[PDB]
Amino acid sequence: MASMERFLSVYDEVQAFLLDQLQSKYEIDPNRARYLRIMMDTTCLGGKYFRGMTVVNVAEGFLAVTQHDEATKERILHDACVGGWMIEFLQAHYLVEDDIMDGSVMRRGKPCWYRFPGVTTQCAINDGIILKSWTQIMAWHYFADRPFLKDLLCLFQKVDYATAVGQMYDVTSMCDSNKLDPEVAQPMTTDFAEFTPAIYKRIVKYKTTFYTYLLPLVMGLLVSEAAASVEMNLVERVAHLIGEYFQVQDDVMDCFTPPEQLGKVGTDIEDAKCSWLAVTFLGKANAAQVAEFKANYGEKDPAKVAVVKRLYSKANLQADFAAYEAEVVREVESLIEQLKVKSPTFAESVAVVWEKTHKR
Amino acid sequence: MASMERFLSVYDEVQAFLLDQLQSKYEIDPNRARYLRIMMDTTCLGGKYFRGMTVVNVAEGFLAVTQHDEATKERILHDACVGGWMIEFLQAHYLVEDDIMDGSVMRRGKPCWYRFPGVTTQCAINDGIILKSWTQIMAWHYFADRPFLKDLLCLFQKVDYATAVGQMYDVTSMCDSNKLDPEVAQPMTTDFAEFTPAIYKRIVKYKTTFYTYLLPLVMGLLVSEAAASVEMNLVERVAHLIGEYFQVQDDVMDCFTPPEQLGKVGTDIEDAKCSWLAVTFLGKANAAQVAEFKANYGEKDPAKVAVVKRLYSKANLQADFAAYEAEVVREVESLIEQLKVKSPTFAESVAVVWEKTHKR
Ligand SMILES: CCN1C(=O)CN([C@H]2[C@H](O)[C@@H]3O[C@H]2c2ccccc23)C1=O
Ligand SMILES: CCN1C(=O)CN([C@H]2[C@H](O)[C@@H]3O[C@H]2c2ccccc23)C1=O
Ligand SMILES: [Zn+2]
Ligand SMILES: [Zn+2]
Ligand SMILES: [Zn+2]
Ligand SMILES: [Zn+2]
Repeated sequence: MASMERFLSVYDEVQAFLLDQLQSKYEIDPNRARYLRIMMDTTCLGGKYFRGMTVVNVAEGFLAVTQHDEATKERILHDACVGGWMIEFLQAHYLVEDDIMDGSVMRRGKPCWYRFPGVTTQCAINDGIILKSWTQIMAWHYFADRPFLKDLLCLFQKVDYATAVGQMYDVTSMCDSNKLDPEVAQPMTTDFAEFTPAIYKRIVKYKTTFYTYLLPLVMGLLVSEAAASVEMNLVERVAHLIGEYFQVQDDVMDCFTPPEQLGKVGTDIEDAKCSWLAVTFLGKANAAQVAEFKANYGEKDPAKVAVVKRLYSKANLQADFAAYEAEVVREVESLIEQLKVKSPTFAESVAVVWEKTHKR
Repeated sequence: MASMERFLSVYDEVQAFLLDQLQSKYEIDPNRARYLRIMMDTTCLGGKYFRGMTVVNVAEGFLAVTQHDEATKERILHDACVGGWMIEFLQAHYLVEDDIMDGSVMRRGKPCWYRFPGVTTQCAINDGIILKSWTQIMAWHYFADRPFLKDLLCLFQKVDYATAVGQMYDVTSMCDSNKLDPEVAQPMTTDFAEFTPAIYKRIVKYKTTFYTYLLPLVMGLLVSEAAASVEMNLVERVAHLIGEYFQVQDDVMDCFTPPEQLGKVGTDIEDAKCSWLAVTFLGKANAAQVAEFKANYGEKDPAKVAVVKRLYSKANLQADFAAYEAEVVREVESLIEQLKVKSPTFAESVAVVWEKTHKR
């Protein structure tokens, strides 16, 4: 069976299980089960499934080199699918709540969930809660007797928490740290002293890399009982490297990709986000360019957003990007090498993960 | 050591642990650690700690009748405190997000968290996420090697999920079920056909009773290794009974308790909530009273909210309440009796839980 068709079948199975359980154990009525079915589909489906499919790919890698009964191969693949969906639903929770937090309009060329007419924020916040809750329901049902249960739950728990911490670092990235205070409304930075590479890297490490790269790779290893085939410090390193790269592309696209292809009107400039573009521009700008960026950044006004796009264009950030891209290609190749000392198989899975990131 | 002083000490310990971990493992800076410290304190402290303290009381019950080394008594009490705080922080998550969902203004005579000037909704939604995440961090740190770890996590997971389902039943309680649809903005019911006792009971069972009564009682049993001293079906039954009673009081107070003593301006009428008052009033009203209630319920206008209060006053709902209260007193006493067949100790803890509910 092809990997994707398997993965999607398991979605239907998991859906049926969740909704059936709601009826038998939580007293749900048919109409509210229908609302939750629609919410699930709308929030969990329509993407590329890159994350969930990475768990399946890693597991398939190991299957090709490890002796097992056919029923065990099936169980492993079914576990990798279930695990893949836990990450997809975790993502879905974070996109629902982030979209509400950020006042976002669209996502993937469709309205954000909370904007649907029969949803509203009042229900969407709690729908997002449920999305994450279903990750735990899945795990305890399908993995109840599995040896990896505790390691999987503890890892998932830490990556969820890292993710929420990342969100905090992202939403507070335009404030001055010394001024954070629940009692006082937060001014936007005027010095941009905190728009540095290290500060950027911390935001991206936590807000994206743990759930997008570390978790799929390590879940793949856990459902394969293969964690001893890797040096976990190397899996971490490569994950952060690849994840940082992924985000830099997303940061570049928010500004320069046309909204129809993007799935979104980009607002990082107006939101004063600590993007790769802002940081890289500040890292090469002259005094006059810095003052012009400060006078225009983080304002709704289109004339000022255009001035910021103009400064980025004239600053030749394509050069800085190609240079970054070079160095990442270099570092990721070294780490893949270091990954072959213990698992050719695993190193190859990371190679595929890198190819799918580095192309898109 | 008195129970409360213990409980509060452990808060400080747990806080220190969480924030120290953020610094050593999640790269937090001092200012953001301060913001999270303040968020924690503001959202987790200032209540009566009824929930968390119930875990401690149940554990203390068992300590009085079970032979243990002193260091084991301490470990049990420390575990009951940690477990108590997991429930308090779970509550804190739900109050933060509910207050945002409902557009609430005050809670406990202070502004809701999201209304603080340096918070805003953008951060509060994610602060609420973190609150729940800290429940898992606590459990995996303090209970790592405990035999009850898996049972505790699986129970906590199910009660969290019940709670979110309860929230869904509560926020959708003024809509007609057959009309729920993410695509269509939801009209308020015009028939109030779904304002029944059974429908009420389902909302309260899930939205309140599982986290407020079932979880503290059962956590108490789990940290005591005492789950075999009870018939779990009876613990469930008594929990739902007592929890339903607790909510009926809260429903009555929302309408009739003056806002300074309440901690809150009550808006259940304007919000068209399926309250005990609405359901009990509909269960005894004549045709003209029903039409007057329909013409005024679920509107912001003070004149109409007063008309609804007037209808409730003239309808003599104090009689229905005393009758309900009677029957609950009766049923809870029977269940406590049925609880003594296996644990006098546990039945007594439930007796205390009932006395603290039935008085306030
Ligand atoms: C502790 C014993 N107990 C209950 O009190 C409820 N019950 C089951 C309910 O149908 C649903 O699944 C289980 C569960 C646990 C917590 C919340 C919701 C649920 C159960 O096992
Ligand atoms: C899987 C191996 N691994 C990591 O990649 C990161 N690391 C630790 C980090 O300091 C923090 O605690 C642990 C953890 C797990 C997930 C997210 C965040 C954290 C760790 O053990
Ligand atoms: Zn965001
Ligand atoms: Zn972006
Ligand atoms: Zn509410
Ligand atoms: Zn209330």
